[PDB]
Amino acid sequence: ETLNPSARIMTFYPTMEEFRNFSRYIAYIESQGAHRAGLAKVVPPKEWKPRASYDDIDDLVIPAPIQQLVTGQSGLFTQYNIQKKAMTVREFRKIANSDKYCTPRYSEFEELERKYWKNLTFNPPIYGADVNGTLYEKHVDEWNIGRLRTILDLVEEGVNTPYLYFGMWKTSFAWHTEDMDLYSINYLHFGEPKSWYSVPPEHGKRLERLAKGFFPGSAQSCEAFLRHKMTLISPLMLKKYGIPFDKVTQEAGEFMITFPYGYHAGFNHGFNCAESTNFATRRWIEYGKQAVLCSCRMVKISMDVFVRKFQPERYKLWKAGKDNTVIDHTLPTPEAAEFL
Ligand SMILES: [Cl-]
Ligand SMILES: [Zn+2]
Ligand SMILES: [Zn+2]
Repeated sequence: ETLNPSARIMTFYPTMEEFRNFSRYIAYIESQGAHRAGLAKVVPPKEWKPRASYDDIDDLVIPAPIQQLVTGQSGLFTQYNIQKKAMTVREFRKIANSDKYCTPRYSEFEELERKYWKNLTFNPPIYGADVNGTLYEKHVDEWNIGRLRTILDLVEEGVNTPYLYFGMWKTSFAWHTEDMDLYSINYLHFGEPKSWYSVPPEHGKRLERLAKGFFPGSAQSCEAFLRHKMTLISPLMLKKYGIPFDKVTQEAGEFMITFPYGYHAGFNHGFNCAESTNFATRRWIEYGKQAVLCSCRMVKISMDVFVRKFQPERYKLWKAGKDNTVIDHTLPTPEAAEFL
């Protein structure tokens, strides 16, 4: 496709008028080829804020903080989670900003990225991950992660509910695509940046083949082992084996969109808070039908409801096992037609 052939991460700056319709805007960014990178950044208008202040969240409970223990060498690592007892944002912030766990001194991102890949196996940090909740005020109607109102609402597992992530320096998310190969939206509420790596959906099978070659025991035990979210592969290792990828830094007040079958990984620069959920478009339905799921082991959605409503003509063929549709990763969502 002639739209974003380079498959690079695109950044969008919608106006207040453009921003109001979430689904229409996702269709627009696809028309521009954003989905080819597997990840896109959306900077909201300056006037828009999801909450007036974050000064009242000190006693918010993180029910399951996880100590992230990383094992490995030469750019290949396995991350093990150790669940710790519940803690408040106040206690978490104290640990995150402490001498033991704070961000190192650095000039450029390249320097901090080097410190991360050099030290990720030392001094395990605590990630205040998967907190059920939202930091959005009730009246916020634009890009409200708690209520995006996409076709995924036809489901109601709990993949439509928002989650909070309290990060600290060196906390990481391993290589993975979304459950059922869905889209995701991530908003960084406040704090230090979050760095991301992405592999374009058209090259995802190459990452999987690499990952299978490196962890053959894990591959034998589960076809979809990358869904366990424990595998960390450095950009140098990707470059060495010709896996195309891109990187981007998300700063406080910016949105990241992940696209169906877009593999992503990354880390937190320091104390911060992000809000995340999954969503869908008509384009996702085929990805949902073809997704390879964790067999050992997990989030599974019955596609029946989506095929009946959006592909009635293919329902009989698909239930009989005769729907041999091949996904073209470069094609935009049908809703994008108005922009094409
Ligand atoms: Cl705070
Ligand atoms: Zn994700
Ligand atoms: Zn598994």
